Amino acid sequence: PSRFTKTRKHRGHVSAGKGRIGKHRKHPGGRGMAGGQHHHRINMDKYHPGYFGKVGMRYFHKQQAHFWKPVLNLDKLWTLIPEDKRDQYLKSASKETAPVIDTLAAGYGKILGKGRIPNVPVIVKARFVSKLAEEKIRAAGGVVELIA
Amino acid sequence: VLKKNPLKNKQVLLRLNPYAKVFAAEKLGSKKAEKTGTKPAAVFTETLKHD
Amino acid sequence: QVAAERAARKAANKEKRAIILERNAAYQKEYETAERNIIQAKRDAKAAGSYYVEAQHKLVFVVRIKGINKIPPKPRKVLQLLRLTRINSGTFVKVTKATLELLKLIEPYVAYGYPSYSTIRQLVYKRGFGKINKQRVPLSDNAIIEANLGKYGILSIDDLIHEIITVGPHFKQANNFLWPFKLSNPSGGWGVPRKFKHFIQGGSFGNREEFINKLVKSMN
Amino acid sequence: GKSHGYRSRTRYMFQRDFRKHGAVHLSTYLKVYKVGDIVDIKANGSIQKGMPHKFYQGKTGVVYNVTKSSVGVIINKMVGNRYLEKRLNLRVEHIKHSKCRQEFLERVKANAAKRAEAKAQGVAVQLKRQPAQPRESRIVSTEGNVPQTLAPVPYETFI
Amino acid sequence: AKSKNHTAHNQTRKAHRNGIKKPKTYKYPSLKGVDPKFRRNHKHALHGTAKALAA
Amino acid sequence: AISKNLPILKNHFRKHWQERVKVHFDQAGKKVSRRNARATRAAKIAPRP
Amino acid sequence: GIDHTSKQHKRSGHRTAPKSDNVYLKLLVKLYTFLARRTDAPFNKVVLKALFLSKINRPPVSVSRIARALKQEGAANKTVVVVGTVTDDARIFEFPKTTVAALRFTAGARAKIVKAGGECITLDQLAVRAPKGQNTLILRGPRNSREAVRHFGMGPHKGKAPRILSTGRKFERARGRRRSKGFKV
RNA sequence: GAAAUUGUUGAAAGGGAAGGGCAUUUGAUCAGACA
RNA sequence: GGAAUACUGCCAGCUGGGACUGAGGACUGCGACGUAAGUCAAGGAUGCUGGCAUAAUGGUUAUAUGCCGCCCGUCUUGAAACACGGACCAAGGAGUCUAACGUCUAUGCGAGUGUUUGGGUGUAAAACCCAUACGCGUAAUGAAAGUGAACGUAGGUUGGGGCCUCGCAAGAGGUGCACAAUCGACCGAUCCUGAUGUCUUCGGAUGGAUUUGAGUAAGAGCAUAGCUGUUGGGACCCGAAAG
RNA sequence: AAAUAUGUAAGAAGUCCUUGUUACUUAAUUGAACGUGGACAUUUGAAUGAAGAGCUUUUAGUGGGCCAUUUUUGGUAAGC
RNA sequence: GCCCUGAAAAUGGAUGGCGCUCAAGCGUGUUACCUAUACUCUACCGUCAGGGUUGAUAUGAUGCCCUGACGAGUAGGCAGG
Ligand SMILES: [Cl-]
Ligand SMILES: [Cl-]
Ligand SMILES: [Cl-]
Ligand SMILES: [Cl-]
Ligand SMILES: [Mg+2]
Ligand SMILES: [Mg+2]
Ligand SMILES: [Mg+2]
Ligand SMILES: [Mg+2]
Ligand SMILES: [Mg+2]
Ligand SMILES: [Mg+2]
Ligand SMILES: [Mg+2]
Ligand SMILES: [Mg+2]
Ligand SMILES: [Mg+2]
Ligand SMILES: [Mg+2]
Ligand SMILES: [Mg+2]
Ligand SMILES: [Mg+2]
Ligand SMILES: [Mg+2]
Ligand SMILES: [Mg+2]
Ligand SMILES: [Mg+2]
Ligand SMILES: [Mg+2]
Ligand SMILES: [Mg+2]
Ligand SMILES: [Mg+2]
Ligand SMILES: [Mg+2]
Ligand SMILES: [Mg+2]
Ligand SMILES: [Mg+2]
Ligand SMILES: [Mg+2]
Repeated sequence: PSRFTKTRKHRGHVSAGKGRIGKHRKHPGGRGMAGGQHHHRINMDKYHPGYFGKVGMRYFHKQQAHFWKPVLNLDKLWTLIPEDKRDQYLKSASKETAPVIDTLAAGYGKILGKGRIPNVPVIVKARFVSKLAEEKIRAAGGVVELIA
Repeated sequence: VLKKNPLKNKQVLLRLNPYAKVFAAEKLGSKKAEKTGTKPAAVFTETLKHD
Repeated sequence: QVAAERAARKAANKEKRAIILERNAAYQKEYETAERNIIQAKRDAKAAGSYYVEAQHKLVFVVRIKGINKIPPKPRKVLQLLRLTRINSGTFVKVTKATLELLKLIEPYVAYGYPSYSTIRQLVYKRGFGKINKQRVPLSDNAIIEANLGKYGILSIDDLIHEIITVGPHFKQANNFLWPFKLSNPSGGWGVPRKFKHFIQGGSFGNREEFINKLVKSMN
Repeated sequence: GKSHGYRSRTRYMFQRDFRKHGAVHLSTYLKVYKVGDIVDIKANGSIQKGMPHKFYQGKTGVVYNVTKSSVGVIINKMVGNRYLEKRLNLRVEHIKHSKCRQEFLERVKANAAKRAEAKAQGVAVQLKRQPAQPRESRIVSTEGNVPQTLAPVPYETFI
Repeated sequence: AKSKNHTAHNQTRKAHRNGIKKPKTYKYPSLKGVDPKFRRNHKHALHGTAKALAA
Repeated sequence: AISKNLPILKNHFRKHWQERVKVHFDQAGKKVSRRNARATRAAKIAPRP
Repeated sequence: GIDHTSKQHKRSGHRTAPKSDNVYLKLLVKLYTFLARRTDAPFNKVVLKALFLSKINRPPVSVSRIARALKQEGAANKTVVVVGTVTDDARIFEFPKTTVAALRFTAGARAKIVKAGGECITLDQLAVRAPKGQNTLILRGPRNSREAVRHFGMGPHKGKAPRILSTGRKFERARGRRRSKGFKV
């Protein structure tokens, strides 16, 4: 609101907080990003290194949909199973009754292995998987089924 | 609530320093000194009056 | 609890006053014997044709006589370290090599000398305040002294005076407990037309030795 | 224009002492420096390698690294309103052991010996240094030492 | 129109308002710039003594 | 016009943008119109879905 | 005239009251103001100051962090005290049977603690049980993990994140970040 | 039916400006307790 | 030879005159004088008496007297200036709103968060209700192909609030979150090493390197609101010679 | 070869005794670095002081100066 | 040493003025006395700091109360109105 601003407090003080010597002029120093290499170089070299120049190779007509691949770590693998069914699967760790998890149906592309899963067999279906993620899954008695 | 100066307010002078009663009663502020009779040596007097 | 605890408290107060009474009597004879011994020592040396050289003074009292404007940084720091932050403030200083050099740096801003027993007693009685929990508390009772300096064996205002004039093992604690003294201008004036010369040259600053007693008493 | 080269204004600072030119005596190379030692910096003009900059002349630091013919020294440098840590690679010709603590280590050894010695006899071992104290009272005799009177002398030219 | 060129007036007073900070000392200073051959062996020395106390 | 540690901004307002500002004050009004149009079309056309 | 050695009329710089206008929070402050004055227990003073802290200074404490603290030797039967929010953590599969006192519990955090047989209590209930803070563990969340911290102290050779909107190949990876383009930082 | 500005009446001061601050005399005028 | 006095210093020695002040508002403290009961100058004034009760005191106002007082605003090292604006009065008259953001703070929920593009509904631009997506966050690192975060109680050492045990206390021991310094481990890049196997050129195990990253190491964010600051906009208000 | 200014030190992150690790180093358990365990408390290592110390984020104005003592350059000198 | 010569500028003119001659001048010494928004003590206002007090049946725990210290200010910042 206007009644809480410092403009109200500056009423009657001549300079309105802008100073008598320097004053409040229109555009001292240029507009926008002017003088980035001449009189604003120091503020660009620090706080913004890498601004000037080009590095990589171009890519004409890039479609982001080609690079869609959300990642899911093993420490959150069991969150895909609904809570009302997690408890019975944890206590009944056995073959011929391993739960099947469709990571693609949950909106994930690749399975990464970061955390630790319980020693319970599980059938994991995914498009991609890291080397470490598969090893931990098989160490618990599970298997990875590649899908498309 | 009000600082009262001892050595002018006698009651405050007695609150602190209970020995103040004994000091006044025996006139220890005017104690006479024992009389001695030592005399300076001749070398001291001659040096003092020497030019 | 209407008469049992109160009677015990009164009995304890009686014991405390008896201890103070005996200590003050012992202090009185200690001062008297020392003064007479020094006087007799001078007479004995003169009688034997020798000269008795008195021991150098171990205590000084420093009074700031200059305002707070236009002070060079090094002397300004020394005055702050001696707790002399305003004109006519005074503190006691123990005399060593490390403190004599401090006084030399602040000569044109202070007047100091060798205080006597009478000057010390009057300063503490009239303008003695204690620093308790970062506050300036008047020394109107012996209990507040004992509650803050009792661990050093000081439990009365006379014990505090004794620790000052005779520079004891706990001089640093006893002296720092005392708030810097707030004195006024001398009642009969400074005795000189211009203060800011040395005492030798007819001014006011520097070391005036025993003459500090006359100056302080007029300012007290 | 002005000149601010690396060895600017070092005309007298890096000179050899009088009648002390030539080769370096071998005791400089036989000394042993360890990490944590306190050393002081004084450049030698005849050794142009591993030479400190003129600012660090007369400064004292602590060794942090040891190499083949050089050591690493840490120096606190005041820049603006704060001190910054500086690390120097100096050949051994430009440094020597600082004696600012060799006389302090002996006091540490003396304190322990005095503390243990008085442990069996007396409390208050009194192992703190004290500043010079005012002189005590004394008696001066005039036997064979009668005071001699002096007076100011009149003015003379004797030129 | 000529102007002032240089002066250090008032600069020390500005430095003493909050500055002149004595550098803080940490136990275990960083080993940056120490001889790499020493650091390789000291790493192995630290690893070995870890097993001695752990076992 | 560059100072302090701030992100680089790319606000595209160097044309006569104020002449082409569209504020949807009629959001509630258009919802009423659409509901009226659906109601009148359903009655008009047929018992068709 | 006085030659001041320090600035005059300087405020302490510490919060003496909550900034918020929550009526129930002020009631907790009133309760622990009384306790801190008349119990000489260091626990009460710590809790009272923690109630004044702002949101960034009271990070959430997850149940996994609570479980790890209870694995300390001799701390299995202590009451975990969090002056702030306790969040849920699904990365852990086993939870003990402790007692947790906190300002707020998320729906997931409360369910997990109750499922394991524990109880969730408020800070005023804790005062009745432990007026002097007997058998209490105070847990605080991480402050430097906040996303705003990684931009503090930006500068050459500092290794801090830059304040930038779009991240990619063409955004601040040129001259100043590699030796092939001028110089590297 | 305000101000600048103006007339009449009444009071006051005025030896090359007028106006102001602190204090009191003089003139005019006025509230508060009569418990 | 025996005194006095001067000078200087001390007294918890006595005593006369004058001025300013009376803060506090049951009791509580420390003392003093007393055989006691009590009293007191002892943690801040009471006692007695007179005149008047109204313009008498006092307030306001005009005037007189003593002393003092240069014209404001502005730029400036420096303004009463022989520097600039201002003859007078009334009304009007200058940091605003918007898009995208930094820090901080309050609120809701929280590994999630955001109902309002739209649909339902309605006492009809309000309020109330809702699906699917999408944005940001939950993974980084390389120019890229690509690969992708536990040797271990998610490590060791030092300092750490609080808690636990002993103890009258002081202290000692145990556990130590946040945070600080440091040594390691893990993931990507770079430079090396090149096993079992081979569409004999593929494959890249294992072990390293004063190299490098806006990383991991029991998540903190998303949304709304406010002061201050930033940029584009007429952009605090008025002003060019031009094109 | 001064005077004035100027670097460092005056302890627990200290000292001492015993003996563990390593791919470094040594003719060599020689040394180096980092540790296990033991012994010495605050007259625990000079003085004085310390409106407590340490730390972080963010942003205003300013970036025409001038004068005095002392040191000092150009200039006959200057309110240069 | 003091005094004098050396010693000439333009409106009328300034030890601040009057005036002052064993000074009311110059050098030096000893006392008394005068007065700053400075110093000392007290009251009141505000600010900051450290503390006391939730017990109902009487009202503000942002309340009430105890203790100590402090107070100049352009550009500028913040707070209460
Ligand atoms: Cl304001
Ligand atoms: Cl001055
Ligand atoms: Cl200057
Ligand atoms: Cl890559
Ligand atoms: Mg202003
Ligand atoms: Mg202006
Ligand atoms: Mg150029
Ligand atoms: Mg007088
Ligand atoms: Mg004078
Ligand atoms: Mg060369
Ligand atoms: Mg300039
Ligand atoms: Mg009309
Ligand atoms: Mg009119
Ligand atoms: Mg009157
Ligand atoms: Mg005048
Ligand atoms: Mg000018
Ligand atoms: Mg002006
Ligand atoms: Mg102009
Ligand atoms: Mg004009
Ligand atoms: Mg108007
Ligand atoms: Mg125009
Ligand atoms: Mg053109
Ligand atoms: Mg300018
Ligand atoms: Mg004379
Ligand atoms: Mg005054
Ligand atoms: Mg002020």
